[PDB]
Amino acid sequence: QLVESGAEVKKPGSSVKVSCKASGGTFNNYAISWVRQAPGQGLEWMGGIIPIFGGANYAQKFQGRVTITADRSTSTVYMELSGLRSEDTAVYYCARRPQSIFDWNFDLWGRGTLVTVSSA
Amino acid sequence: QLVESGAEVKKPGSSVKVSCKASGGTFNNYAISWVRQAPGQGLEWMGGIIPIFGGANYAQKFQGRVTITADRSTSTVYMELSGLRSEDTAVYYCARRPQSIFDWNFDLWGRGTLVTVSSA
Amino acid sequence: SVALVPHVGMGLETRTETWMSSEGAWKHAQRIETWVLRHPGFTIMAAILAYTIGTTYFQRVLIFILLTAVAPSMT
Amino acid sequence: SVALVPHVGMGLETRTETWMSSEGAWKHAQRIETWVLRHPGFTIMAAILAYTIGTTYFQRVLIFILLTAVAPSMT
Amino acid sequence: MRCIGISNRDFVEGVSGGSWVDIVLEHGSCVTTMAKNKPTLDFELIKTEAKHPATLRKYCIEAKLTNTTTASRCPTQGEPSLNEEQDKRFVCKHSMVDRGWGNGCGLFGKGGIVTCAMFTCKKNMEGKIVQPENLEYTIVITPHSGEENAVGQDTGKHGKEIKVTPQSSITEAELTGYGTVTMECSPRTGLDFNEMVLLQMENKAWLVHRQWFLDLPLPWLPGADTQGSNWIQKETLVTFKNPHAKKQDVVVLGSQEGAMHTALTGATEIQMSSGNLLFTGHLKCRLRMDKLQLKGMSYSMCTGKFKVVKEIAETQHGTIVIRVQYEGDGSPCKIPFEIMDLEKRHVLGRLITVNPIVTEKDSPVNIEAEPPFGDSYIIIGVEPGQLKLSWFKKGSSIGQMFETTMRGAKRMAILGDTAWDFGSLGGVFTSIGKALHQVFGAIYGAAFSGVSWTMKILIGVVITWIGMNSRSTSLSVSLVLVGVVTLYLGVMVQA
Amino acid sequence: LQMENKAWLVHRQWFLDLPLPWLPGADTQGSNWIQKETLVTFKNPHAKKQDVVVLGSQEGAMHTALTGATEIQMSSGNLLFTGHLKCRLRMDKLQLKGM
Amino acid sequence: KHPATLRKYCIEAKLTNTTTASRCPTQGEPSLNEEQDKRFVCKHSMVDRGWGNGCGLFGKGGIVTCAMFTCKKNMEGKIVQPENLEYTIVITPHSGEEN
Ligand SMILES: *[C@@H]1O[C@H](CO)[C@@H](O)[C@H](O)[C@H]1NC(C)=O
Ligand SMILES: *[C@@H]1O[C@H](CO)[C@@H](O)[C@H](O)[C@H]1NC(C)=O
Repeated sequence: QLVESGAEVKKPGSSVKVSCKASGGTFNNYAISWVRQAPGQGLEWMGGIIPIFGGANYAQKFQGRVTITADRSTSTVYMELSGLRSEDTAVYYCARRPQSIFDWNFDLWGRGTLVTVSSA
Repeated sequence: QLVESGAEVKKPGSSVKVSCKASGGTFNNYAISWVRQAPGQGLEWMGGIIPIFGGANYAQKFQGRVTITADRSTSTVYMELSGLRSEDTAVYYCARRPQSIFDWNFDLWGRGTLVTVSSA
Repeated sequence: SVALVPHVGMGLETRTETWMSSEGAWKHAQRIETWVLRHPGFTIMAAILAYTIGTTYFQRVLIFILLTAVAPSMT
Repeated sequence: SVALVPHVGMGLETRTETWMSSEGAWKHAQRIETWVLRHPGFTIMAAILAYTIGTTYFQRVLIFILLTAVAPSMT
Repeated sequence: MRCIGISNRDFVEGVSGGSWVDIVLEHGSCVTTMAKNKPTLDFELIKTEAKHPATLRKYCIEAKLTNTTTASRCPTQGEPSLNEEQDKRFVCKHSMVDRGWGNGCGLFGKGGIVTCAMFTCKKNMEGKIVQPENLEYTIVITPHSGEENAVGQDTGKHGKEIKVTPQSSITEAELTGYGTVTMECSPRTGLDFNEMVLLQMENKAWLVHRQWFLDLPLPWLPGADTQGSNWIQKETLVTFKNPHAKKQDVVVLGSQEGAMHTALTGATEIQMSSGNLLFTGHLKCRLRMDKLQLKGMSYSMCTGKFKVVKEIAETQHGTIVIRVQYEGDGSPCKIPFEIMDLEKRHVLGRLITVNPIVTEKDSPVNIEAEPPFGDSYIIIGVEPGQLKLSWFKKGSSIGQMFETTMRGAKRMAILGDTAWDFGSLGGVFTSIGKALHQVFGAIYGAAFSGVSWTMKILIGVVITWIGMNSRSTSLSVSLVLVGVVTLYLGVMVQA
Repeated sequence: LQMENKAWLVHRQWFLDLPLPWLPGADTQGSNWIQKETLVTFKNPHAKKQDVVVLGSQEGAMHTALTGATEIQMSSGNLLFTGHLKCRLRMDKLQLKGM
Repeated sequence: KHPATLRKYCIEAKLTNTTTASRCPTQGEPSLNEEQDKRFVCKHSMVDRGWGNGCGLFGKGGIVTCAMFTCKKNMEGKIVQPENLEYTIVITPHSGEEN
């Protein structure tokens, strides 16, 4: 029910924008969050959004460098990471959760979009 | 500027409709008359019509047997002949004339549609 | 909508018939008549209010027509 | 036009907001204001007629208001 | 917290001798019913579905004209004849053109001309009707306990939704740990679908008046129509031109989608794409609390220490929600909760979440309470580790009374006499009020049908002035009251 | 005023007071319409979700608004078969033929 | 001749990029980047927010939605200079002679 953009290879200092196409039901009922996982490293929360309400909140690590936006006319959620660097190389996942502030379930997970920061 | 319908071969007792497509200027400015020339015989006047006005008049010989009409949307003039018979065989012409009730100078003609009442 | 400002009293009317003149001649009267037919309850109230407010018979009638014309066209 | 017969006074309204309630709440009044601005001449004549016909200042004011509302509405 | 955080949340207190309370459930509003020794429940009408619709009429909003053709009979000779006039899918018009020796006739008068064009439909504005029988309503009843269920896998464990239909008057909802709640609704009276039309115009739907729908000036088909070509009243969507009386011509009017959208002002949009879903209107229901049970009954008081895991939040409804977590023994116990004064002498607050209980050791229970206006203490737990939380409530009691009066007036405005049984428990006063309201509302609807809010305000001002300038005190008071009510309705109408 | 295939001669103040979104006329890219609010409706049913939709083709409403405007031609040039012309006619050099 | 346009009123539009922004109650109105875009239609409203919605303050939070406004059909209000008019008048001598 969640589909992500294909893996892409960026360069240091560039930006990468990822998407997740929620199939209507996920929008207007739940919320979408973005979690990355550098290879050999644990999961890290970047932020989330309520696509019906739009306001996105960010982990203070990524605050100022990441952007979460939702297209209500296409039922998609986009994640934008600027100022890429070798450390940013990781697979990015989007998962849906209830809009409640106390429930942080991630029953549905995106297939994960690997973002590679290199030249070759 | 006047183009007639293609050749038509019919059968006795039927009805035949002939198409004469005029241009915009000839449709809104001139009248169109239907003259049929029998095989090896002289010209005969069937009728005519002011396409912009549309009131059709027919030769006394053709009352109740010939219907002439115009299609202002497609700028076309049609002649419909009922009770087709052996003597109805002839070539049919549509000619462009002014819409005054005194001048019948046909300065434009089509090419004639051969309404062949026979079997081939 | 744009249909509520129909270019009626703008002058510059020539001797050539205007756009949709025939229908627009009586469309508004037709709609008022239909409104009065479908809503007779308000028409009686307008008559009573005009009679009370109006001092002379002419004032009563003028107020009555004004009320019954505004009521449907008011929105 | 269908636009001249809106669905306002049908008595079906619920708490849920209507199709163009926010838009159409003030559109008629805005149109009347615009028409009065564009046609100061008719407003003066209407005021004179209301003052003449109206015996009292209530009748005069009501007649003037109704005339000013009607003039755009019929158009 | 579904019914918490909804602006249109209303509190209902008490049940009748039979232990029932009738409520009016509206879309976009929730009801929290609470009675002594009864659980506090949240009622929310979330779906209205109309099934098996039937087409009543099919309006034409966009057309095309083709096969235009003209015929003329010159002066004094009668009328022209077109074979197209025999067909009803051609639009025809008669007019006179100037004719003479130059045009093609032998007289010099006004000839007769008729122009016919074939009318075809491009876009439709179908209107459907449903019978009150096929009027399923969906209601979600949530035990207002302080424990909520995360979206997904609820499976009716907490929060039960019941389908209400005219077929069955009794709707039983079994809420785990609370017994059974018996709804007895009246779906046949909530919305008079007999006078309604489900209008569907190009992936938008409206709930319009049947008479207003049938009075639309557009080409239409009967609804029973199958050929779809015998449009009638076609002259509303086609223009006939004879500018100088020299020739006649026909054009079709433009797409009436925007004009129709303008005309639909004042109608509540609905969903008709798949299912005929309505998210507007009310449902009057009688609530049977007979078999309702407090879940936490037969529990011991919690003697351990409590902690607030989320700061107290004040809601739009004058209450406060406190999320506490138990750290003690005897996990299935009831939470000691009190709202006292600054001297801890009197009890000043009441619990919306009546009988809060702890179900698990480390599961947060969020209690909603109604503090008094001013300074008070929220005191949670027994003395050894008792939480002494101080709270302040901004408002005043007179302001709250005024706000309650205004909300009641608004309810009497959106609802009619139905507002008199929103929280009624029998009562001769309630029935007398409802009857008087029915009579007055009949008169008022008769006198103000089809009128906009500006017209209502003008009429109210006029009536108020007539009353103010009336010599008789009785008539003066009557007129002033009627004018005040009419002005209020005009100010509150068109929402 | 030229619509899809039909043209009218209309008052200029009436044309400038029309409640539709407009471009200044010097715009080749558009994308700067003025009264976009008149062609869209913003709906917040209850206070849960806010949406916006367009108001549908205004061609028919515009036709209704054009009643009382004379129809002109603007396809192959701007031809106005309406209106008058005041002329002063001089017959000094005008004589009967064959007197 | 040589008409000059002065407006291009739109009679039929569409919306393609709907965006929404919300702020939790008490935190003031939200803002969108598109709200400064002239090819976008925006509006501010309120929604009910709380712990269930995901705000955490239980009030009415400002919300703004924006959609890209695109015109599909427009009507051109051309104008002409009074010097560019050209009246054609036919004079016929009205003799019995055929025309
Ligand atoms: C309309 O004209 C078309 C030709 O464009 C023709 O095929 C069709 O039969 C006509 N319809 C009628 C009802 O005359
Ligand atoms: C609308 O969204 C599409 C997504 O495919 C994007 O390409 C386009 O630039 C957007 N238009 C705007 C933001 O005006």
